[PDB]
Amino acid sequence: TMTDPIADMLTRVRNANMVRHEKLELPASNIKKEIAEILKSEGFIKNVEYVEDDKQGVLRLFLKYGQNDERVITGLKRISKPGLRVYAKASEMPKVLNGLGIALVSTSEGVITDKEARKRNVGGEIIAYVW
Amino acid sequence: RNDRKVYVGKVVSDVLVETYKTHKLYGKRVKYSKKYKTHDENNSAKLGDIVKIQETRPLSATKRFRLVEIVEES
Amino acid sequence: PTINQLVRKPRQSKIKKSDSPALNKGFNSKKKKFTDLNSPQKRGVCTRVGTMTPKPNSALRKYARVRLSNNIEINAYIPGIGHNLQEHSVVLVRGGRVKDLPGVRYHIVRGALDTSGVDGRRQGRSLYGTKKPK
Amino acid sequence: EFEERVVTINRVAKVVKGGRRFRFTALVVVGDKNGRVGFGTGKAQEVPEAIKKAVEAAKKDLVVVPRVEGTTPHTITGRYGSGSVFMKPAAPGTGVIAGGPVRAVLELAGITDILSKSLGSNTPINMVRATIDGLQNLKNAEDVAKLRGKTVEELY
Amino acid sequence: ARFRGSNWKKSRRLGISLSGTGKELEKRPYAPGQHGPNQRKKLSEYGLQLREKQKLRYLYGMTERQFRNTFDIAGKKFGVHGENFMILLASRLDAVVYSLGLARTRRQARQLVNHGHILVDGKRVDIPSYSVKPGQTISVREKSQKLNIIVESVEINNFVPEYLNFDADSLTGTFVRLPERSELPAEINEQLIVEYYSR
RNA sequence: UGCAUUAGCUAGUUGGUAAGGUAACGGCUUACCAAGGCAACGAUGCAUAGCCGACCUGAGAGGGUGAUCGGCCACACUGGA
RNA sequence: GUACCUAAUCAGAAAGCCACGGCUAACUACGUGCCAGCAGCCGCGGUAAUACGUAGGUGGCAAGCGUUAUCCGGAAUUAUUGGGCGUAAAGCGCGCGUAGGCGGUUUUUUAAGUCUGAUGUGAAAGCCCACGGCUCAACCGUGGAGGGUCAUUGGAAACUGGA
RNA sequence: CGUAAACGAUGAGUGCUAAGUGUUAGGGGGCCCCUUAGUGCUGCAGCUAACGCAUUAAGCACUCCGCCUGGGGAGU
Ligand SMILES: [Mg+2]
Ligand SMILES: [Mg+2]
Ligand SMILES: [Mg+2]
Ligand SMILES: [Mg+2]
Ligand SMILES: [Mg+2]
Ligand SMILES: [Mg+2]
Ligand SMILES: [Mg+2]
Ligand SMILES: [Mg+2]
Ligand SMILES: [Mg+2]
Ligand SMILES: [Mg+2]
Ligand SMILES: [Mg+2]
Ligand SMILES: [Mg+2]
Ligand SMILES: [Mg+2]
Ligand SMILES: [Mg+2]
Ligand SMILES: [Mg+2]
Ligand SMILES: [Mg+2]
Ligand SMILES: [Mg+2]
Ligand SMILES: [Mg+2]
Ligand SMILES: [Mg+2]
Ligand SMILES: [Mg+2]
Ligand SMILES: [Mg+2]
Ligand SMILES: [Mg+2]
Repeated sequence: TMTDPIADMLTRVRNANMVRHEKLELPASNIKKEIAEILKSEGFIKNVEYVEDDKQGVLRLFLKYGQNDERVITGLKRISKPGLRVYAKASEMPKVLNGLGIALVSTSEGVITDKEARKRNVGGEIIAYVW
Repeated sequence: RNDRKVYVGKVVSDVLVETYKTHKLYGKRVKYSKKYKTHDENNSAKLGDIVKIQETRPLSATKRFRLVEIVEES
Repeated sequence: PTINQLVRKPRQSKIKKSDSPALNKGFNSKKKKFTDLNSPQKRGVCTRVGTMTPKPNSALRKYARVRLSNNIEINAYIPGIGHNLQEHSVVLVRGGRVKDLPGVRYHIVRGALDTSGVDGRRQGRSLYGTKKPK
Repeated sequence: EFEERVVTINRVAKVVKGGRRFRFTALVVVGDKNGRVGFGTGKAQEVPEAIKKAVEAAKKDLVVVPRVEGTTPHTITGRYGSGSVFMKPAAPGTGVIAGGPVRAVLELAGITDILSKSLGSNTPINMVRATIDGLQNLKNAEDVAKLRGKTVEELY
Repeated sequence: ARFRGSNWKKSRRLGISLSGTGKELEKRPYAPGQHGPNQRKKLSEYGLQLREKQKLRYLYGMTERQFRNTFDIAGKKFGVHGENFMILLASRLDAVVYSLGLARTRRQARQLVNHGHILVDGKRVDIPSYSVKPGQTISVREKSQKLNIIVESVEINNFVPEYLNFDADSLTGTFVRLPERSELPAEINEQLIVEYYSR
C-alpha cells in the first residue's frame, strides 16, 4: 500500500513535469501543503490552491516553464525515507547543485530550505532535494 | 551526592528494557532488548507491569537493580 | 537489496587467494603442525631435475622437483641458459609461475645456495646471479 | 580557430566472399578552448581521410559549456548508454584530473581545472558522448535565476 | 654535482638549453645517440608530462627524490601548487648563488656552496638545497673573496632578477622578496608537472 | 572476530533464608527451601585473537596491521598451593 | 680528544642497477633458427627477431637498483556513500501465515529518536597548521587544531516514535 | 514422492505518466457517448547493451521479501 505520501507527491510532480502538464492535483496533507508553498516561494512552481473536501483536502499545483518551454524544475529526489531516515545538523547542511538547487528540511521551526536552516542554525530531517 | 542509572521496562518474569542500536554502517535504528534481573522486595510486581528500576550494589549472582516504582499495572 | 535486508545480512567481500601457497606456510617440527608465515623465499632440496614440454610453445623447459623446508613438494622453474643442478641440490625457491608450464608455480633463485649464476651473462646479471666481470 | 585531437583510431572489418575489407574509424574532438567543444566521427580506408571526415562532422554539433572562472558551475554526472562520467568543480590550482577521452573533451572546452571520474564503460565513443551529455546539462546561476524569477543574490 | 654527465646531451634530448644560453642546441637540435638525426614520432600524454618534469629537474640539477620532496613541500602552502613549486626551486642557495652572478654556470654555483665558499646571513652554509628566505644575505667567505672563478663571473654583469639585489663591490647579495612566475623560466609548463604527479 | 554444514545450554545452575567467609558486595562457600536462569537480538560448542592510543592505505566512506613508543591486561619450564 | 674549527697536499681513493614491441620513458647491429631461451598481460622464437643472447646507443633511477612475499588502491569487482536480477549470474513452482520491517488524514500531548547551547571528559607521544633549535633536511621541541555512536544538564517541537 | 523451459525465463503491494484499436463481464446516459474490472494488438514520453518494454512497463517513485557477484570443478 502507500508508504511515502511525500515521495508520491514528489513523483507526481516529476511525472507531470516530464510531459509538461500545466497543473496536477493530489490529495492534501499539512507537510505537502508546506512543501508546495516553499516551491512557490523559491520560484520552482507557479501557484498552489487548496480545495477543501470531505476526505482530506486536495492540492492543485501549477507548473512553471520558461522560454522555449524549458522546465524550471530539473529534478526532485526523496532523501529521508521510511526505510532509512536522514537527519542533518546545521553545520553539515547539504548544498544542492552547488547552491543552484534547494533542500527541503523539516526542523523544529517548521519546514524550511537549507539556506535558511543554516541562517537559523537549526538542523532536522532532510525531506528532499529540488534542483 | 551522585546519580544511579534509572531504567523503565516491562516485567518478563515474576525486566525487559528494549532500546535501539543504530547500525554502524547503514544508519538504520534496530530495536534490541536486555533483561535486567531486579530486586522486588515483597514480590509486589507481576508479569507485564511497566516498572522503574535503579542501579544498586550487587545483590546476588546476577541482580544489580532494585524495583523502585510501578508505572503501568499488568 | 533493501536497507533492512542489508541490516539482516550484511555485504561480504570475496576472499582473495594466494598465487604461491607453498611460500606462505611453515612447519614446526616439534609439534608436527603447519604454520602460516608469508615467507618471500623458501629453502628446499632437489628431488628430481629434468625437462618438460610447454603447452603453441615448443621447447624443453628445465625444472626441478623440490621438497621445501615446510615438507611441501613443488615444481620450480630453472631460469637462464645452463644450470649446475641435480638430485640432492639445495636450492632457494621464490614465487612466480611460468606460463605455458602447467604445474610449475615457482622459480629457483640463481646464485643462491647451491645454484650457480648463469655462465657468460652480461645484461641483467642480478636476475641470474652472475657477478660483475673484470 | 578550433583545435582538434584524435581520440581513437580503430581499424574495422566487414567480411565478403573473398577475405576481409578494412576501413579506419577516427573519433575526433574539436574545441576552441573558449567554451565550445564538439565531437565527430569519420570512416575511410585511409587514416588521414577518416580524420578529416571526423573533424568536419565534429564542427556541426558544437556545445556551449557554462564556466565560472575556469571551472564548472556545479557537480554533474553525464551518462550515455553504458558510459557515465562524474565531473566536479575544482580549485584553480588543480589541473584537469581526467583519465582518457574525457581529458580531450574537457581541455578543448577550456576547463583546466576539474575533478572527473569515469564510472562506466571505457569505450571511447560512449565515454565522449557521456562527457558531452554532462556538459550539456550544466546550468549557470544567471540562467536558473531567470527561470525562478529571482535575482542571483536571492538564489543564495 | 650529483649528475655529472653531458649537459649538452641532456639539453638536446629535452629540447631546452640547460646553460640558459642556447649553445647546446646550436648545431644539432635533436636527441643524442644513434637515432638522433632520424626523426621519431609524436610524444604520448605520459611522455609529455614526463619531459616537462625532466626539463625542470635537470635545470636545477637535482635528483628525483629531492625534486619530488620539494614538490610536496610546495604543495602545502596557500596558492597555486605548480607556481609555488617554481618559486621554491628558485630560492635554493644553489640557484640564488648563480642568479646573483657569483658563478658562470649552475654547476659552478653548486661547487662553491658545497665546498664552503658561501655564507648566508654571515654564517657558512654548505648545503646546496638550502632554501633562502626573503631578507637573507648571501656573501663570500673572506678567504675566497679573491678567487678567479668568483671574480670573472662578477664582471659579466648579467640581468640579476628583480627579486634579488646584488652589490658587486661588496660581493654580497640580498633576497629581496619571493619571485613571481614571470621572473622564473617560461619554457616550463608547470601545469604538466602537477598532472605528472597526479598519476 | 569467524562458523548455524555448531540449537539447544546450565543443576551452585537461578532466586530465597541462615551461617561462614572477604578489604569489600555477592552462590564467594555450605546447609535447607523453591524451580528457576540463558538462547534465533545467536545461547552453547569449535576455531582464531592479548586490547587500545596509534600505524599503512584510501578523495572519502571504508579496508588492513598491532614490530617500535605510551596506557591497560596476562604470563615467568608445566600444574597445584 | 667525539662534534666542531683552523692549516697544508691531491682530481687524485669514491657508480652501479634495471629497462628500451604495446601498456610504458627509451632502437639498431650481429648470433640463434618453435632451438636455445623470454614472459605481469597481449604474447615473442619454426633463416632479414626493436620481445631470445651479446654489442653499441638510449631511457629511468642512483649509493642504490631490481626480484619475490604481503596489505590498501586502481576494483562502482559486496555498490550506506556507490551495482544488479525479461534474454548476460540473479524472482523461491505457487498459496496461507508467525516474528520482524514498513505503514492514510487531522487536533492535543509527550520528549525516546532529531535539532540546539552549557559543563566534564576523550592522557602523553603521533597526524595536520604555526613557530623555535639542529649549517639545511631528516629529526627534535613548543603552542594550537582534530578525533565520541561519550556522559550529565538547559532549551525547540516540524518529522519518526509513545499517549 | 515434491520435481519441470513449474516460463511472461518478468516477486508482492501502492500511486503517477500520450494516444489508437479488438475482445470478455458489468454499469450510466442519449446503435452511439461515458465509465468499472479483465484480456489482446499497435504505439509516444521514458527506459534499454541491443532486442525490445511501454496504464497488463522492462517508465517514474516508496515499502517488504527472495536471489546474484567470472567459467569449469559442481548442484558434485
Ligand atoms: Mg595467541
Ligand atoms: Mg575508492
Ligand atoms: Mg615510447
Ligand atoms: Mg631478460
Ligand atoms: Mg637476425
Ligand atoms: Mg618486450
Ligand atoms: Mg634482447
Ligand atoms: Mg640519498
Ligand atoms: Mg589489491
Ligand atoms: Mg583492489
Ligand atoms: Mg555489475
Ligand atoms: Mg526486481
Ligand atoms: Mg542461457
Ligand atoms: Mg540467466
Ligand atoms: Mg514466478
Ligand atoms: Mg523449479
Ligand atoms: Mg633537523
Ligand atoms: Mg528461475
Ligand atoms: Mg512491481
Ligand atoms: Mg505500477
Ligand atoms: Mg509497444
Ligand atoms: Mg485494458
